[PDB]
Amino acid sequence: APDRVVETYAEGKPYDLFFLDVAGVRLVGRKTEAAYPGPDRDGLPAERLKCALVEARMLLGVVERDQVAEDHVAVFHRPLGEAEKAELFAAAVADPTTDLYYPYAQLGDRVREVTDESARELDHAEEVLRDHVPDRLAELGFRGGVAYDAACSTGAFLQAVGRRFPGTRTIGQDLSPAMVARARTRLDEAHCGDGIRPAIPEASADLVVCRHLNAFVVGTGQAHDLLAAAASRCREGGLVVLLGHTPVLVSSQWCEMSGLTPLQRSGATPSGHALFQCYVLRKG
Amino acid sequence: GQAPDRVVETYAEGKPYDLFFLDVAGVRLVGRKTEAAYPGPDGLPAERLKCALVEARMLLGVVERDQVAEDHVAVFHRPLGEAEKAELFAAAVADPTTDLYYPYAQLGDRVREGWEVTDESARELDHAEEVLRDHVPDRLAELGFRGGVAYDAACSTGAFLQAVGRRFPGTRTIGQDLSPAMVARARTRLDEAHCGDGIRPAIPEASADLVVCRHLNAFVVGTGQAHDLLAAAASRCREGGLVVLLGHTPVLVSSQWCEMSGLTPLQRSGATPSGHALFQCYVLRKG
Ligand SMILES: Nc1ncnc2c1ncn2[C@@H]1O[C@H](CS)[C@@H](O)[C@H]1O
Ligand SMILES: Nc1ncnc2c1ncn2[C@@H]1O[C@H](CS)[C@@H](O)[C@H]1O
Repeated sequence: APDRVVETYAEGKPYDLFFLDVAGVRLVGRKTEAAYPGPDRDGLPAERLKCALVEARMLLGVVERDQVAEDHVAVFHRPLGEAEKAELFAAAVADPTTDLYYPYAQLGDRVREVTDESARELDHAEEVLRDHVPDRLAELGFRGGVAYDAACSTGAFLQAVGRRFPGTRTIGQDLSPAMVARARTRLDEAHCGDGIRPAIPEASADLVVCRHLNAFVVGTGQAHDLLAAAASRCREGGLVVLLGHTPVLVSSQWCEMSGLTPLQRSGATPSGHALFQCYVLRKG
Repeated sequence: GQAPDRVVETYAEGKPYDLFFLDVAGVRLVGRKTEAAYPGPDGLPAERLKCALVEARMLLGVVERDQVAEDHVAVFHRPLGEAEKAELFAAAVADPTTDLYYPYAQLGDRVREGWEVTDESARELDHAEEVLRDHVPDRLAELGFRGGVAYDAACSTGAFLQAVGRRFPGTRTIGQDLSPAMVARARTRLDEAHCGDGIRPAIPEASADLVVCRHLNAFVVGTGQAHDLLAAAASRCREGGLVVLLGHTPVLVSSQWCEMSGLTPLQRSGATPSGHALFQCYVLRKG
């Protein structure tokens, strides 16, 4: 018999309901505090953090049907055992094409600050991801060139990419001038301005990074406009990378309709204990 | 293996309630309801009518993912060929357990926007339910229904419950409807007809052999109201009895919620004898 998971709009968090499309089977989970950056060691337990990471223990069951109503979102599912959760979660870790998405990230009222500690906070929450992406870009054929970060933040991420591919020109852009001030110490080039006004000519970058198309940063319409803005900077055959601390607001299906063929959709921690969103797309 | 497509319905002017899902062969298909060939298929062309009927031509593709946004709902899907739709639609016709539902029926503005019922208006409703009247009584016989007390919580003109009372003679037909103009017409068709909100059922608790609900649907009630009314109507059904959910407009209660409430679905959709059309027809056994 099926079960129902609910997130109300007034005080619930619809953006915490994630879907995992594994092996033609859709699973539903509720994101909680994840073990960050790695799993609990033998004698030292890992710290918890609300971040991009999902783990098997946050899975709920096998999605049968949803019902989006006036004041809440409901997902009907058949519950999964703890061992069944881990095995299906492992199959998603073994397949980076697995989509991890949050279909209700723009529902509810909850979705409706640059300091020295605030820059350190987001840099820490993106660590498990700075460790993953540059190596994974090498395995996907990235050879270097011009790397464009449309919302570079401190610039630590794009700098990590430029370290992995020596000779890559790192060009950052951020809306916050406090962000740009820091990013100029880590990047060859950092511009102050909204991503909707890109600072580089079109089709001039071999890698475009988008970390701002996400819940609590932009709305749905804006995220799709900024996606078309950042991707217009990518040359043909180049790579577009979408990820984020908070749920990405664009689907990989929309990217495919935009001519951005997904090469991978999610990534896992080296231990395999967690999954996160990591869309790597090839512009056609 | 097909690059996706997108079907959109806006809340302000679109019709999200017209997007239907077909859960056939362990996969979800998406379609948009248009005017169906009613009551039967076409060498004379049948009349077209917005009703409970969906046809294979109304399918769009295989659901990949949806995105319920602030001002619209989108469904990403791989489009199906016309021959492919009929093949999958025929497999749904051949399995009345196929769930046909409208998961966005309670979203949008159109579903948010008198004393007299004329003779022609009563004719209008009975005609829209004719395919449904021809099907359920014969289908309820094949599912073990032997008779007793048949309670219709929103009997409307009463013609539907009268059809049931004819397939199973000796059954006491109890009607109820919010509208007093409905009750007056249903009194001429049923053993008794009561005026009142189905949230206050006019029939003893846990005493009916069959409960019919045509009011748990879009444009009739809200979502929370539909669930409260379902609880009230099913509460009149005796253990082991049958509860039937159906509607001219999309049914607002999920089959999964019926199973959570002790109502085991024996079938979820029905098909015209021609097999050309499908419609929602939940038959639930109470435990
Ligand atoms: N529309 C936009 N264009 C460029 N950068 C943006 C942005 N919206 C947010 N950001 C930038 O993205 C970073 C992570 S939230 C943050 O440093 C913010 O300044
Ligand atoms: N809350 C309610 N209780 C009983 N009947 C209701 C109702 N809401 C609508 N109805 C009745 O159901 C029928 C739907 S086509 C219609 O004849 C209306 O009078």
